[PDB]
Amino acid sequence: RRTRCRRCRACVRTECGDCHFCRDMKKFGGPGRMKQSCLLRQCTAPVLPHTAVCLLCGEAGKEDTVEGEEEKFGLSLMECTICNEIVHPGCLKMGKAEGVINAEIPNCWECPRCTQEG
DNA sequence: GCCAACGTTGGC
DNA sequence: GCCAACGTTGGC
Ligand SMILES: [Zn+2]
Ligand SMILES: [Zn+2]
Ligand SMILES: [Zn+2]
Ligand SMILES: [Zn+2]
Repeated sequence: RRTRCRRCRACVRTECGDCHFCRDMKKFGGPGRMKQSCLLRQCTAPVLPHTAVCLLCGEAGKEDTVEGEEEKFGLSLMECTICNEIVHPGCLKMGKAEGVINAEIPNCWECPRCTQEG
């Protein structure tokens, strides 16, 4: 389950109080049953939750411990759009096999195992 | 514990 | 085929 980034112009904009979802909020005098965010606050690049860890080694992102961009990528968590697996690419045992990175979402790709199947 | 809100589905 | 409603997760 992804969480809003809290840093995009969408995230930092206040609730309009006039859209369909704001109108449902108790704070704006609604029943509070829809439980959805303001329609003007839809995060552009949602992030993995703080507690996300690699399926294989059980650790979180360690990309700050490495300098090079390839090394950093391998120590970062990547979530597969297809199999939903969150893993460090360096924790995978597929040599040359490359996935397909999604640039619209952070830590998002179609993993090397799925691209090969597909 | 409070509260915001993601992802999915049955009922229309 | 849509969407209100809900269970339940995530940040604080
Ligand atoms: Zn709104
Ligand atoms: Zn955002
Ligand atoms: Zn790992
Ligand atoms: Zn996959």
